[PDB]
Amino acid sequence: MRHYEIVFMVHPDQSEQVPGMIERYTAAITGAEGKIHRLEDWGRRQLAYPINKLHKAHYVLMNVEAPQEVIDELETTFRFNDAVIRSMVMRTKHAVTEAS
Amino acid sequence: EIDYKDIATLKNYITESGKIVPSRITGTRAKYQRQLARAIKRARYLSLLPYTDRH
Amino acid sequence: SLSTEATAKIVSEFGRDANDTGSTEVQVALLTAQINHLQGHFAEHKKDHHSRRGLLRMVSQRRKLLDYLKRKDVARYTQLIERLGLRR
Amino acid sequence: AVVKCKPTSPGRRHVVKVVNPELHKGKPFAPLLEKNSKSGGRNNNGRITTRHIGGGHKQAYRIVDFKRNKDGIPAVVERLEYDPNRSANIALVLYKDGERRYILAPKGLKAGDQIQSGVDAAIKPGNTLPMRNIPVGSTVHNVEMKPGKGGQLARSAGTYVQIVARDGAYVTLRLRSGEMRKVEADCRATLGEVGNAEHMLRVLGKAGAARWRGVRPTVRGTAMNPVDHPHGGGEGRNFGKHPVTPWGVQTKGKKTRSNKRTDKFIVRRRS
Amino acid sequence: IKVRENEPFDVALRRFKRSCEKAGVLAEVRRREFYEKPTTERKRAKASAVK
RNA sequence: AAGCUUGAGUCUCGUAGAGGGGGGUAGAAUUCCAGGUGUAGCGGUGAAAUGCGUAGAGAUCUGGAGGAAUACCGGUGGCGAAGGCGGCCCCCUGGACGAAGACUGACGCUCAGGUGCGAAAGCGUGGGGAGCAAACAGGAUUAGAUACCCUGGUAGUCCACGCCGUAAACGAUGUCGACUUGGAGGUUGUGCCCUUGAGGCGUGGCUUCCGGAGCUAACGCGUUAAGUCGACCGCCUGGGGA
RNA sequence: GUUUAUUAAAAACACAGCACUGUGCAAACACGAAAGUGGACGUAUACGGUGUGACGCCUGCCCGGUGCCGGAAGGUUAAU
Repeated sequence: MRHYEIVFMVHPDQSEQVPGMIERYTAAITGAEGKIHRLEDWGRRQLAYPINKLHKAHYVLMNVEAPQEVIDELETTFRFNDAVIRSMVMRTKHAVTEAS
Repeated sequence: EIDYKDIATLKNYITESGKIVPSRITGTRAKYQRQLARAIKRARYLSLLPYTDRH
Repeated sequence: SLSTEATAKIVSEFGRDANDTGSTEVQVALLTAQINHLQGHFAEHKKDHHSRRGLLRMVSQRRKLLDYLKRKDVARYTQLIERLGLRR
Repeated sequence: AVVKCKPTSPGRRHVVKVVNPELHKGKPFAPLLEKNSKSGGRNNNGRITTRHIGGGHKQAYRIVDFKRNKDGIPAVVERLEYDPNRSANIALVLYKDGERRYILAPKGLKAGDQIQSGVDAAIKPGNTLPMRNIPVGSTVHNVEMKPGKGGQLARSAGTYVQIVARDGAYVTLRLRSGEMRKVEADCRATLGEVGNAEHMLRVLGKAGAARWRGVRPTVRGTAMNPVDHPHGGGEGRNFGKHPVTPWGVQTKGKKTRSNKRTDKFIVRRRS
Repeated sequence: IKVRENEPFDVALRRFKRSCEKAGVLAEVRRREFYEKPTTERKRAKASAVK
């Protein structure tokens, strides 16, 4: 398996739907043989380039150790509600587990 | 180094107009200047910096 | 190069007769175990324009070991070309 | 696949066919078969209404279930078959209840693989999941121009059609005709693609090879007498007029669309 | 640090010294090795300050 | 015939970049789609038309969409056999390079024929047309202007691809082997350092630019040789005409 | 292949191929006092039409006339 940060911007107004979306996404990724290292979301976060016409985002991170055979098939889970774009999996650049 | 997407660092290597500063005004070796340019270009694809300050 | 979990499955098969496993019988069996990997590879995305150059590098490496073995021992040669997917 | 014939014996030289070994050829499922009677290019009012028609070799019709009456039923694709009636070919659907229907042959040509129906179905190809549940950017085929009206719009061979945009309780798609069209999104479509796509590469090669296909030769308007077509023969190389159909319509540039009922569904033309 | 002003602005401020075309990027490229070989006559750096 | 381990190939370990392959994807400007704010200009030349234009052209803006090329970085840069290849992400994937040991035990080098590979333009089967534009039109400049300017515009460029083998395919260096003199500079392995360094020094690969011997008529080549010297395969012996 | 049954048997017509074009589906188009049909149990690689004539070389100019495509300011102008 390989390490992936899997961090997506999310529309800033979805900040209280995020806990249910990340439940729905994590409920597919453990059967896909992924191990969770760090699972985070911020809110009140900003951009310098607009996405969905906004300079504002929530940010959601699902940093995992996962099979390389399912990392584009991951899109089938993002299309399972189709409310989020660009998973940005980011293969092996940095890693933190829980907080360390 | 230590998670490259640090916009406070990347803003120290660009002009007021957002242009990449030439290696001679930072004393930077070309080995690092090309990787710093890659980091600044990637930061546009992270939405942390505009592609031009004009937009 | 081939992994220690895979080389050990081939050396026990092409190195039965003698304790020293240095024969080109083993060297071409270990090569076929890596040509199997670069031949597939192809599918997914069977079409190619450069990676098959590494396959035609293995063609020479295969042809050389067979010429060397045919010069070495006619019995160990004729027995080997019947135990692999060689010459159609 | 596509094949040319060898120039051995006179007349074979130019003949090009479409061929496919991945698709079956034989007799149709008899409960979905009828002979489908000819009109002869004539109607109940005793006159010709069609041209280039008559004769041909023996042919029946394979009944495709374009207008559907129920939802929710699990199925499997039992056959992938050739169909002389359509360029898109045909596939046999077997529902768990012991019921069979025909559909247009999907681009993947795969048999013995399950498909689900209704709004509970997974967001997967070939499922009977209507456009209100599907992501924008998906491929649909036989897109159902108006809901409940069944399979029409973009159903001939090589079609896929992609959903381009959302417009509230509607979705908009793009056509190879240069048209971009809005639909009421309760439309089912085939949630996938259709096969063949090689049918424009065919070359008939012979002057008789349309005759066994129910086609009859049709004389040029300026070669027949002036009493039957507004052209009318001369006098060598005469013409001296603006070119028209046998019924006076100018053959080029002159437009004939006159519907004016549903313009609000058409977003762009000649795109 | 030539322009640096954002928001309100007056007069020209286009014509500056140092960086872009001489001192010490762009122009003079026909001199080639004059950009490296003269060392301490044309190059201050050396580390310990601003690389 | 038989050794020998040095050539060669195999192996232990890994990295940067436009090397290759399959998919996912985005914006400026532009055009189309659908519309507003507003009025004689637009655009451009030494000077000016045509054209778009009051029927609202240009300017400006909201919503949507297409396609090429992927600005800056970008050049004392990388990767590569040549042509070349850049844009962001993922999966697959070729080739290079080094130290202490391991393995075969001359297994190697080159190579008539043989099998392979285009920057472009073109053609062929089928698509596609925003940007640009041969051809051709309109208007100018002028002796004329078959050119530049300027209003348009087909083929082509793009793509699924196929054929060809085209060129300044010119960084003019066929492929292998080996000996020799210094410096300024960068990168990548690999091994060290009495590391008071904000680093230093050995030793391989790549590698820019000067420079000593020697060779050439001369430029210069200059340890990555045009010096020195073995192995293999092609080419040369006036031009016009070819 | 087709033909003027008894003066023409063909280079004409048809025809593989081609361009240009109409047609978004209750298609365009055709029949016709108008329904209901035919197009089609087809749906843009589907259907209509014109001419030229398979295959290889290919295929320029003139928008004045007339028609078609498109455009709406200004003027002529009927019923009312």
